[PDB]
Amino acid sequence: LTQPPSASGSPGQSITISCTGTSNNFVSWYQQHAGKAPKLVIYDVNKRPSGVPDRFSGSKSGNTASLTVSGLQTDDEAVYYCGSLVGNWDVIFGGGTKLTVLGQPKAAPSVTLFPPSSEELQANKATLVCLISDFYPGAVTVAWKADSSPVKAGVETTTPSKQSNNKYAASSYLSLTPEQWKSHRSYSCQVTHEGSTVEKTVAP
Amino acid sequence: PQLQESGPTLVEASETLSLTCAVSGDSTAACNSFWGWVRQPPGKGLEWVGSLSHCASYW
Amino acid sequence: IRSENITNNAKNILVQFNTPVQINCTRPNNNTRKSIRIGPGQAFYATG
Ligand SMILES: *[C@@H]1O[C@H](CO)[C@@H](O[C@@H]2O[C@H](CO)[C@@H](O[C@@H]3O[C@H](CO[C@H]4O[C@H](CO)[C@@H](O)[C@H](O[C@H]5O[C@H](CO)[C@@H](O)[C@H](O)[C@@H]5O)[C@@H]4O)[C@@H](O)[C@H](O[C@H]4O[C@H](CO)[C@@H](O)[C@H](O)[C@@H]4O[C@H]4O[C@H](CO)[C@@H](O)[C@H](O)[C@@H]4O[C@H]4O[C@H](CO)[C@@H](O)[C@H](O)[C@@H]4O)[C@@H]3O)[C@H](O)[C@H]2NC(C)=O)[C@H](O)[C@H]1NC(C)=O
Ligand SMILES: *[C@@H]1O[C@H](CO)[C@@H](O[C@@H]2O[C@H](CO)[C@@H](O[C@@H]3O[C@H](CO[C@H]4O[C@H](CO[C@H]5O[C@H](CO)[C@@H](O)[C@H](O)[C@@H]5O)[C@@H](O)[C@H](O[C@H]5O[C@H](CO)[C@@H](O)[C@H](O)[C@@H]5O)[C@@H]4O)[C@@H](O)[C@H](O[C@H]4O[C@H](CO)[C@@H](O)[C@H](O)[C@@H]4O[C@H]4O[C@H](CO)[C@@H](O)[C@H](O)[C@@H]4O)[C@@H]3O)[C@H](O)[C@H]2NC(C)=O)[C@H](O)[C@H]1NC(C)=O
Repeated sequence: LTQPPSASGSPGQSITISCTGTSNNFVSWYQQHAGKAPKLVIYDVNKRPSGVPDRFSGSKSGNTASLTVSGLQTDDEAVYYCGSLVGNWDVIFGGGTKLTVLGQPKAAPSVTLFPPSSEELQANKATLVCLISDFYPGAVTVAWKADSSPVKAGVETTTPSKQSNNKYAASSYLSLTPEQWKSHRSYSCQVTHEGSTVEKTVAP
Repeated sequence: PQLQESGPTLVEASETLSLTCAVSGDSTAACNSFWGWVRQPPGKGLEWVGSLSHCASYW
Repeated sequence: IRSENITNNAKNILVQFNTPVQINCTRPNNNTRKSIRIGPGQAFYATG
């Protein structure tokens, strides 16, 4: 199931998150607070469970399923997963949608790229780290390139985390061989935030 | 209704991981629901493991 | 083939088989017994 990576809204506004790949009505959505267990906020599409506010509503149109949260509040900040029965008895889950009700204001990310050190190359290892921080929303994709052609190997990216200033931050780790590092002069790191991208490049 | 997980938090590779759930407030005999597991790798999505039920049919 | 009066259509015709025919009859409803109490001493079994 395909769930949007991120979602944002101000308190009182209404957010509608979608899900696709559901041919049946068994669609259900879950809410998981960070450092806690997931909780089912909806089941059998629109139907609500016990102790769940009316503002949560499930909907499915065609092959697309949708959840709607109106009247946003602090406690609505979490990761939202969707799931449904498929075929005979197997069940699958989406990637989940991260909805944040954190405080203002929006901001462009900040990238600082560090090439491998002299002591690191001695271990016959080469690692480049992109440091991205101070961005809103808290979901950002990172891409790597060598000279021109993109680099699809050695990419380790982790989920961003909120800072003391309430701005999110993330770091991507690229581990390769020293041979391809010295051969290729420049290594580019592309960081995509809300359509607009921020790039950095380093050469020995 | 409370579900309490128990077992080794640290297991070595290639070995056998064993976990046991202790239910409280409900019977496993009940045919109203299935019982199983769902694991969530660190900073990742929810993946279905499996479930079973002794409440059977004629075959 | 057995019949009381054969040419007579008013009489039933009894047939005896050679090989037995496998037949399955099941109750594809898994039920429970209420065992309600209409006492003193009596208990009726309702279909749950
Ligand atoms: C139709 O719907 C029915 C429900 O409405 C449903 O009935 C349920 O069926 C399951 C599956 O059998 C039952 O679970 C069993 O529970 C047994 C203990 O039951 C007692 O305790 C329960 C808890 O309090 C009570 O609920 C239960 O009451 C029931 O029975 C009353 C009459 O006795 C009746 O009045 C009630 O209304 C109610 O119906 C009762 O008081 C438990 O012992 C049993 O485990 C064995 O059986 C399983 C198969 O049935 C096996 O899969 C399982 O592995 C166990 O077998 C092993 O253990 C046995 C001894 O415990 C040995 O004899 C076996 O040989 C075997 O041992 C070998 O294997 C082991 C490994 O597996 C090994 O370690 C050993 O060394 C050895 O090698 C079972 O879990 C449930 O209680 C039923 N009732 C309800 C309400 O759910 C029914 O299934 C549906 N379908 C059909 C077709 O009817
Ligand atoms: C078990 O089941 C079986 C069947 O499942 C039962 O069998 C049934 O038995 C009864 C007997 O109780 C039969 O009825 C009797 O039929 C005879 C014979 O009738 C046939 O032949 C007649 C003559 O045929 C010859 O002649 C012509 C002309 O030359 C030739 O072309 C032929 O080839 C022959 O050579 C013919 O006249 C009949 O036709 C008439 O009747 C039929 C049937 O109703 C009609 O369709 C026709 O259109 C036509 O009208 C027939 O082809 C009859 O003779 C019997 O009549 C006696 O009984 C009557 C009461 O039912 C009574 O009113 C009559 O007067 C007559 O009684 C006379 O005879 C007695 C004996 O001699 C005398 O005592 C009496 O005083 C009087 O003189 C009778 O109708 C059934 O046909 C037969 N079922 C079938 C399908 O055929 C059996 O009973 C069961 N048993 C048990 C224990 O359960």
